[PDB]
Amino acid sequence: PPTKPTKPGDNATPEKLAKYQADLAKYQKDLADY
Repeated sequence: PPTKPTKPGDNATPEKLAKYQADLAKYQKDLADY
């Protein structure tokens, strides 16, 4: 099972949240593959 993003997705800068969104995007992809 894909590793769930440990990065802050609640309280973080918009830029850093975007990075979280990119990771979460990867997670969704790998999750779908799972």
